Amino acid sequence: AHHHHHHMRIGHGYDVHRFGEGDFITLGGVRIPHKHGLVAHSDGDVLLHALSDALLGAAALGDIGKHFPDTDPRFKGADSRALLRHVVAIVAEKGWKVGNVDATIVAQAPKMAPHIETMRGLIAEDLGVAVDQVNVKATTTERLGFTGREEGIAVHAVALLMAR
Amino acid sequence: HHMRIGHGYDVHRFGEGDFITLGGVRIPHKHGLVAHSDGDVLLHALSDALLGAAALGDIGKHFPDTDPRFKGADSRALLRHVVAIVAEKGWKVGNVDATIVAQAPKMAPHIETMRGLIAEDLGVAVDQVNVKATTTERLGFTGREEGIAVHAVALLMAR
Amino acid sequence: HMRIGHGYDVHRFGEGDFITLGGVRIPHKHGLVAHSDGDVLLHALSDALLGAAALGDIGKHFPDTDPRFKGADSRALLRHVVAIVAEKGWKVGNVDATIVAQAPKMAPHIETMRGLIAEDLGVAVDQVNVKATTTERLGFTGREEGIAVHAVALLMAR
Ligand SMILES: Nc1ccn([C@@H]2O[C@H](COP(=O)(O)O)[C@@H](O)[C@H]2O)c(=O)n1
Ligand SMILES: Nc1ccn([C@@H]2O[C@H](COP(=O)(O)O)[C@@H](O)[C@H]2O)c(=O)n1
Ligand SMILES: Nc1ccn([C@@H]2O[C@H](COP(=O)(O)O)[C@@H](O)[C@H]2O)c(=O)n1
Ligand SMILES: [Mg+2]
Ligand SMILES: [Mg+2]
Ligand SMILES: [Mg+2]
Repeated sequence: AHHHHHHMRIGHGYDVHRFGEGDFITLGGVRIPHKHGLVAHSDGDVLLHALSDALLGAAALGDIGKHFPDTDPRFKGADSRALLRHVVAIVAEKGWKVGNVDATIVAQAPKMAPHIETMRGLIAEDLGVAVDQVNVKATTTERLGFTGREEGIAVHAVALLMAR
Repeated sequence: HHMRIGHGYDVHRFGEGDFITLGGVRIPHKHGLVAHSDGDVLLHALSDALLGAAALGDIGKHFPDTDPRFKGADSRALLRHVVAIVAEKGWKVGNVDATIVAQAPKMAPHIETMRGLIAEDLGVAVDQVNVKATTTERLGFTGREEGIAVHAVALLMAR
Repeated sequence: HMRIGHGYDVHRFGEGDFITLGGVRIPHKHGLVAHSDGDVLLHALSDALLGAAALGDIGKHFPDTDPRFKGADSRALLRHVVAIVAEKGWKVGNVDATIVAQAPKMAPHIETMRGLIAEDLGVAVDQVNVKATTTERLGFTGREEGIAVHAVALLMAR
């Protein structure tokens, strides 16, 4: 008796990748044509990485690197949707499911708007939730800072977890 | 008892003008803020935190800068609309917390005024609203006084 | 009932041979410039707690104009924040923080930070998350001009 119930947890992820050569970027599982790619060991999906770290952070499980180190061949080159699904499983094992997530793509270019709803659908599938539990938005910094100078893209993500 | 989290981040550049508007307060200043609306970075970030928590997108979806009807819009009115459509979806405000990231002007004399206006627009008590301000120690675009940034977070509760 | 808060703090590097983060002394080619001991991480956590509780920010409670707090241990400042948040009726549910720094390497120090933070917050270690990341040499953190921290907190009614 007298156990904890209906507990909730907050997490926040902030990720950055710099532009490099390529013909597209990948955000939220969606390939977006662009004259640069993002520099990364795999697909450079800044949005899914930030969401992953928000989930792990809420669960006090560290960050992606703690669970998928580069020394581990299993996850070498892994698709970031597959990584996110593995994060969801780890967090579930610890007793937590997703209540909702909200994320902000900080990018001067390309435009994110036409891709947002597709991202929401894929993220919701990977998180095991309804689309109404997932929000993605975007903003520029009005040509200020490293995102404004088109040097890279940043994402802020927050997550609220609920006890399973 | 269900709840939702949201986060908003907004930036506006300085431009010509004699005041800025933050949290509904007009602060005399050497520059204004450039924006389609009145440029209230703080109310924009709060609006996006609320829309984000309710999975309703962002303020640019609801009040596009391609629509001249929203030119110079009072961001308090935009925020009140956000509160209304969040309520329609079944949520009210639990609490909000925001950080103004600005090298200048000093926000301190205006914080409590901002809290009262924000609480009124959100339909909550002043104790459910926190506003704070910080500098970046003259680093980065806010430190060079190129613009102002705001981070806001919101927790929604079931109506 | 629960409450959300967020803190963001930045300090610039200055001449020195260590920094203090999460209560831990980390050797470095520079120090951090600050009125206090410069612990960006504890400052951001303090502001997330105060923000959630609608108690303002840490400068309201420990003004930089007061010489008595010059060089102050940011853990002691945090312990006071925890006490006044409790007096208002709130305790910590969990916190999550991100150190944004190109250097020094934070990884060897994180578990030590979590232990000190959890003690100061009056919670278990499994209620405290700290992670570190770079901006891939972009921006003022990428140019090694300073360190930033983002922290979020969820408070629970006492
Ligand atoms: N890279 C970006 C940046 C912003 N946007 C969208 O543009 C609108 C206005 O953004 P700004 O306020 O940054 O101009 C928002 O609705 C935002 O989601 C976008 O679709 N792609
Ligand atoms: N633009 C700003 C920036 C900070 N401040 C206040 O100054 C104090 C210290 O902030 P800094 O250490 O960032 O200078 C804080 O309490 C903050 O509320 C302000 O009143 N206006
Ligand atoms: N200042 C820093 C930045 C990152 N890190 C470590 O580097 C890992 C990967 O971070 P980046 O992707 O930012 O390089 C983190 O999970 C953390 O263990 C660190 O230990 N100190
Ligand atoms: Mg990444
Ligand atoms: Mg705006
Ligand atoms: Mg500080």
